[PDB]
Parts: sequence; C-alpha cells; structure tokens
Amino acid sequence: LNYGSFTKEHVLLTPKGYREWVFIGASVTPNELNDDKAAFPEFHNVYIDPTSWGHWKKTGEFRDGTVIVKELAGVGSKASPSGNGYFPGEFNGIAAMVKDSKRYPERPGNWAFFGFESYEAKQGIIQTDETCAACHKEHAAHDMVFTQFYPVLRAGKP
Amino acid sequence: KGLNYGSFTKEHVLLTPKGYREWVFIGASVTPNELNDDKAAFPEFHNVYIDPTSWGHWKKTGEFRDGTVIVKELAGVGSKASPSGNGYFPGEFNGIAAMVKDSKRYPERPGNWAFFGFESYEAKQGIIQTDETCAACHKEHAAHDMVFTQFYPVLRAGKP
Ligand code: HEC
Ligand code: HEC
Repeated sequence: LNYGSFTKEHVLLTPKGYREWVFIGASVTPNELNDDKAAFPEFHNVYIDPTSWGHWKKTGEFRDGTVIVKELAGVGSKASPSGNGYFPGEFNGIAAMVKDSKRYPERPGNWAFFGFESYEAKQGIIQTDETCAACHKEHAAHDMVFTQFYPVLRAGKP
Repeated sequence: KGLNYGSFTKEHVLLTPKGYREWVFIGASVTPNELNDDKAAFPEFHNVYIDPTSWGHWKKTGEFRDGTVIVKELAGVGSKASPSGNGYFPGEFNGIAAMVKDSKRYPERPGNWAFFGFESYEAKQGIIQTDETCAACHKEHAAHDMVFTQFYPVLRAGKP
C-alpha cells in the first residue's frame, strides 16, 4: 500500500500521519552555527513510510512509491539536567521526497523533491533539480538519501 | 485494544526490547561529549520511542497508561559538518535505556516507573535501577509524570 496522496499532476498532498511512520534518524543544524540562518532550521526528524521500510528490510533499496518526510523543529534549549547540547522546541515545517519511476521518469533517481510553504498548505511544491536534487545526488550515500545519517536504515538493511 | 509491548521475566524485569525502532518516535536530543567535559552522561544523540499502544492512549488522554514503555536509544555523534550545514549528525548506535510504568509490577516505585539500564544490546535483560540513580532526576525536572515531555514535541502535539 502506497503512503503518498497525489494530484493528477503528480504533486504530493501534504502528508498526514507521518509521525506514525518509521523514524530513521535525527540531525541538528542550529541557526547559531550557520550564520544565524540554517538552511533547514534546526532539528531534523526523518521518517520513511512503513511499506517502504518493509521493502528496505528485505532488499536494502527504496521501492517505487517511497516517501520520506524530514520534519524541522527549533532548538528549544541548550542545557538540561542531562547535560549541555541541543534539545528540541517547537515544530517548524516539513520537506519531503518521493521515488516513483512512473511519475518522475526524467528526474535523478526518479525522485521528486517537495517544499512546503507551511503546515496548512494543501500540497507540496515540486522543486527544480538545482534546489534539492543536485545536492542529494552529489553527496548522499545511497540512491539520493543521506543514509550516512540514518543509522536505523543502515542497521535495518539485509 | 492494542498489544502489550515489552517482555518481562518472572521477577518483572524488562527483557531487552526488540522492535522498538518500529514504535512511535517522540523526539531526539543531543548531548555531545565535547560539550560535557569529554563525557556526556548518555553519549550522545538520544532518539526516543513510546510503544504504539501507549501512544494510542496518549492521543486520547494525555496520560501514560499502565504498561507504557519508553526506550531512549543512544547514538554517537558521527560528524559536525555536512552539506546541510554545521551542527551535529549521528553516527553509530551506542545502547539503550528504558522506563516502564506499571502500578502492578512496580507498586512502590515513584510514579510506578521502573528504570532499566542495559549492559549491551546483547544482554538478555535490563538492570532495574535504584530510585536515586534515575527516578530522582526525572521526578525533579520532567514536565509530566517523570517523562521529559518538554523535549518530545510529538507527544505535546499529539495530546488532546
Ligand atoms: C535531509 C533531507 C531529507 C531527508 C532524506 C535525506 O536524504 O537525508 C529530505 C526529504 C530533504 N532533505 Fe535535503 N538534506 C541534505 C542533507 C545533508 C540532509 C541530511 C542531514 C541533515 O538532516 O541535515 C538532508 C542536504 C541538502 C542540500 C545540500 C546543499 C540541499 C540543497 C537540500 N538538501 C535541499 C533539499 C530540498 C530543496 C527544497 C528538499 C525538499 C530536501 N532537501 C529534502
Ligand atoms: C532521557 C531519558 C529517557 C527518555 C524519557 C524521558 O523522560 O525523557 C529515558 C527512558 C531515561 N532518560 Fe534519564 N533523561 C534526563 C533527561 C533530561 C532526558 C531528556 C533529554 C535528553 O535526552 O538528554 C532523559 C535526565 C536524567 C538524569 C538527570 C540528572 C538522570 C540521572 C537520568 N536521567 C538517569 C536515567 C537513568 C538511570 C540509569 C535511566 C534508566 C534513564 N535516565 C532513562
């Protein structure tokens, strides 16, 4: 069962329930370490849809129909009873990518990258390749996904 | 109703949980060794999960039910710079800690929570901790029922 919902023009409707998908890793790019303006502020919590997680465990590959959501959250504090560091605050928005060789035959890896203006937007905005795909293609460890930062994926593959 | 998550010995000790990466993630924080005198208490990234049945009850009530299992998975800092910018990026898994709320198994523990450490991922079972080792700090500073929900935006957004 596919977890994306799409328009006739193959655009990703804003995913619902992705926090109940399979978490694959979190990173943090604080504003204060990125000239007071991180590209994706600031914590990133990343999810893969459950069907594609199942296929990943079987094959170590992203199936046609894979949806990955990167959820952004602010840095809420830098010190807690557990020590110094970064601790999350409030949610900021999402980014997403969808793999589909039928809908996206001309895109690298058959991935479409979606930006979201806000959580109330009805749909994502598909991006031209220089804005997202170029960086992922140049630097991601596996099939345009930064699996070097997803220890769940690396431990879960066969 | 949902399944009960976690498995327990006859002495009510949590057996080392399996499949928790398919539970509901509730938030991640990072205490890097380099910001904690080269030795964070829990090195270093923490990815936290609540079992799915207790997540369902949380969405309905904003409370942790009897049978709640929360797992905090530790991972290293793998790096501090990537194409997305400077910060902290995870490395390899380090270990787990857990807490279980159960008024029947742990009637005399603060909040009916049992705190478990794990010697390694290969250990058969956790080691239940004394109150001063874990519960004291959680009770003193956690925002809700001994859980640090100030750092779990998924929980705060999911409660009614
Ligand atoms: C995180 C991301 C994800 C998660 C899947 C993944 O491959 O990591 C999505 C869906 C996404 N981005 Fe990309 N991005 C970059 C890196 C290094 C990471 C992982 C580490 C971290 O969380 O900080 C990402 C890198 C880059 C990049 C390098 C210069 C660019 C220009 C972009 N990303 C751009 C975009 C998008 C353009 C709008 C977009 C929709 C993204 N990323 C989606
Ligand atoms: C994270 C933790 C979790 C996850 C649930 C939670 O309430 O956040 C577990 C299951 C657990 N710890 Fe505790 N802990 C502290 C803090 C602030 C955080 C959240 C922020 C972060 O991830 O860094 C925790 C704090 C403290 C603490 C304060 C001085 C003490 C001494 C301990 N924790 C101790 C313990 C454990 C004793 C061995 C134990 C099993 C823990 N924590 C479990």
